[PDB]
Amino acid sequence: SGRGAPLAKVVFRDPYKYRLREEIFIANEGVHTGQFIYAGKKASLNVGNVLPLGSVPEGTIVSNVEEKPGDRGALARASGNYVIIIGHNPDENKTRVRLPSGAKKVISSDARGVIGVIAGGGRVDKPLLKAGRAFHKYRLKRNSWPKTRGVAMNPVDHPHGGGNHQHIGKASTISRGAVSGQKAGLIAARRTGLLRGSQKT
Amino acid sequence: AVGKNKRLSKGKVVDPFTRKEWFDIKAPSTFENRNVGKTLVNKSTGLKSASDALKGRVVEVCLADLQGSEDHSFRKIKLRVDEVQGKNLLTNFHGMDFTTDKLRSMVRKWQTLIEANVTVKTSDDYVLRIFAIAFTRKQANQVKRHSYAQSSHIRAIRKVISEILTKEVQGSTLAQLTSKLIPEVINKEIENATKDIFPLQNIHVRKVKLLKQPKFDVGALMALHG
Amino acid sequence: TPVTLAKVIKVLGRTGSRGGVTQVRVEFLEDTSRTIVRNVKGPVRENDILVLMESEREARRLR
Amino acid sequence: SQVFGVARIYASFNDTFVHVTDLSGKETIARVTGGMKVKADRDESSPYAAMLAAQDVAAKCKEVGITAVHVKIRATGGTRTKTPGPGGQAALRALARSGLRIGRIEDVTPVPSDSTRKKGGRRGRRL
Amino acid sequence: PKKRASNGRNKKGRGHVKPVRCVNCSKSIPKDKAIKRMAIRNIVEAAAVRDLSEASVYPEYALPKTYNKLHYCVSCAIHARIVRVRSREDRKNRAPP
Amino acid sequence: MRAKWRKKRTRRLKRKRRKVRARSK
RNA sequence: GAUGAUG
RNA sequence: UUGACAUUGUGAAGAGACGUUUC
RNA sequence: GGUGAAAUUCUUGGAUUUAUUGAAGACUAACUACUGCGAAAGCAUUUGCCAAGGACGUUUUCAUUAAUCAAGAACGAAAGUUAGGGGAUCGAAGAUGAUCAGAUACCGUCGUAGUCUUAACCAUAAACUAUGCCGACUAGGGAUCGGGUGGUGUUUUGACCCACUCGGCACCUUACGAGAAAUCAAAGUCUUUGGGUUCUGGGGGGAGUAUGGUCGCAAGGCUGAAACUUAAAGGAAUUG
Repeated sequence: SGRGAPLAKVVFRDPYKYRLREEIFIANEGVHTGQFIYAGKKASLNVGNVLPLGSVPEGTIVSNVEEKPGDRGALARASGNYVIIIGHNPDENKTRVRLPSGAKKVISSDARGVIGVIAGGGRVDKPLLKAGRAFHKYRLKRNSWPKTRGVAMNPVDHPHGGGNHQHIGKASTISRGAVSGQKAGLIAARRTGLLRGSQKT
Repeated sequence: AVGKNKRLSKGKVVDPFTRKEWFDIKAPSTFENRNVGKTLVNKSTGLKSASDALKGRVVEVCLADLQGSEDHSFRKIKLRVDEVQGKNLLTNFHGMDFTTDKLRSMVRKWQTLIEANVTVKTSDDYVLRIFAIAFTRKQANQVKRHSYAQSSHIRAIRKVISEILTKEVQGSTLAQLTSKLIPEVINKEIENATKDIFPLQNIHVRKVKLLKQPKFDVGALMALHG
Repeated sequence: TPVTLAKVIKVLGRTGSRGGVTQVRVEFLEDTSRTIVRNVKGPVRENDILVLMESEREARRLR
Repeated sequence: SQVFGVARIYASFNDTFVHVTDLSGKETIARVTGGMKVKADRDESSPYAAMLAAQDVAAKCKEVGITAVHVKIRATGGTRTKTPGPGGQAALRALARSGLRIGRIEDVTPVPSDSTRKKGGRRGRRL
Repeated sequence: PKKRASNGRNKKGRGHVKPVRCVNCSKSIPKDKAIKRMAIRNIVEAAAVRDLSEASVYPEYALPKTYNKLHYCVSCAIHARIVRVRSREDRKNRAPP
Repeated sequence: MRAKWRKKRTRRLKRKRRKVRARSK
């Protein structure tokens, strides 16, 4: 509930006493029930396996990458998302990875990941036709819907409120140093307007 | 122009050659002439050091000048500074390439051009990309005025070349590859194997460039200089 | 500055939009067996001697 | 016997570079262009400006200690002309007559295989 | 009327021929229609061959050469005097000069 | 005038007859 | 390969 | 938000001032 | 740096030029031609995979199953449209420097949409050979691409060389013939007019316009008049 991607329940075998231990993964595309999932420094390069980043070749696509070895997954957990592996630095024990946002990090080779992409992709390309479908989406997320516009409020309620016409009155761009109660609008904006041109990354 | 400058600076001298010394570049033992020239560098002041700038700078040198005859004048070699011992610099092979004039003279019209390339690793863990070039030649007594080859031929000639290059580059070390390049041995192997497909001319190993080097071991470099 | 002398050995033709610039080849008196081609401004024949203010400027042709 | 550098003549239209370096390319011995010998923009690429520029390189290389220089001649290249400008031959001539020995000569224009699009449009420079 | 049987180009048995750019004005013209010349020259002009021999460190050094193939559009081929208007009977001739 | 530009003019003219007449629909 | 409208 | 002082120790280099040392 | 000459512009806070290394997208040079393939539009780096096709060889097989077509259908350059990705170069718009009587143009510098890719539309071009398709017949010469036959030809099965043949892209000479001429081996075998078949035209304008259908998200595509005006518009050659 409240999550676009499906989960997967994988049960391994406790290596120190006789019992079974169940673990919640996030399903990658193509993972089906009855499949065997191998996790370790010496597992193979198949979709669904949990390998360290230093143990996979360049160009691999992984998901649920942990940003320090032992955090149990941090970096690609939304539907349809993944991470690419650009390079290795054997001297420093560090790997270069491209994130879903276009950023580039350097994270330890010992950190883990799962091979593939998150299931449930393509979700945000079907319009919500109705206000009632947005109602039920957020009914299992949190209280953030509907949204009233500040410029329709009174001056007691918001920096934008008030006036014989509905208008901001001052630049909507707000200094990063602004204190709480002042930060409404665009915070620490490097530019503004319709984005024309190349990414300019 | 001399008198056209508008602003000298965005705001409102010593002779640099008094603080440099010369070094002596030395080729590896694969080549007859061990001396190739000299180069400058700033002295080893406190916040710098000569070796930190000498390391990793590349010098291109004619192969004829390394063997003793201007016949080989159409092939060049690249050497890379790896260690600075005393006042001379030691270098190791880095690649090879023809001269632009030599290559362009070979490319005449009324003949088909065949090229091939192959990525392989020598027995001492170097990775290389070797390039090859051939041409179709008129047969003696030929009346027809062009010497094109059918694409069936070109596919076979390109396949024979590819296997000779892999076979000859692996098993041999990089030094052993250099010793095969100078006598132009491979160009004679290709000729013998491509006879029954099509006659050819201007068969050459056009260039070779390194792609990845094994972790630097001092022993390797000293072996080729002592 | 020094000045060098040379001797016309052939008159090649005429140039300039209006013909007032003859073209000559010369042989330097000292250090002979060096020849240069350059332009001249008045009537000229073979065996004439020309005073060249700068020696090493070979002269272009308008055609 | 001989101390060798490398001389790079970039003979474009609109200017001509003559600048010598060490055999490794990283350190420069002297750099002087035709433009810093003439007063008018149109004469920068002229043979005479190339000749004066090369005579200063030879003067400086003598005192730094270079007694010979190889040569690499260049044009703009790429999508551009690929033909040497008016002043390339003058610089090469001037180095030879200044007392500097000449080694090898090579043309090092960048040739593009097949390349990105060329300036000017589909109908060219209409002039 | 029809001025030429070749339509001013060498295209028979093909639909399309990829374009090329002129070396002066950058105007696009199909390869088969462009005027093509192969220019080759010594790297050192005739006047300078002697002085370069004296300076040559090596004895008996063979002069390199420059090779380039040049493509002209019809307008820039007329102007540079590479081709010229030709009489009717003389237009049919194909042979070089 | 040139045939191409006359054709264009008639097109930019039809586009206007096509919308003024849309006011009565 | 600077400029040059009209009767 | 930035500087200084305390929490605050231990071994190396480069430079510097009238052996000790501060960047 | 740029030009015919310049200016805007970038540069002592290090530009242009030189060396070493790295990233991104596009493109496929020279070899490249009166050469190849495809229904046309179109197709050019290597290798592997999937299906397809012409010509040739054939003492295989079927036996009229065929030619050309209103309606109906698939594909269809560039630009253009909708939604993701990519976005390096070039660059409708736009912004600027110069030229000029003006210059909202040509020229110099920036630069959005576009240019590239996936899914889905569009249905146009000097889409040209301005030349419909199938068939038979009529003149001379040589070169080239693919297949086959003979020459144990000659250098080392292959590559060449001579003759011959089928199918192609074309080319040189000539007028039995055709045409108003330019020119044409088809545009010939048509007043000595008939091999089969499909499509289009009827002086120049108004007009590929208005109107009604129909197709498209839209730009638009297909179908498509009349009133009225007019003695000439036009094709190929000839002397100035």
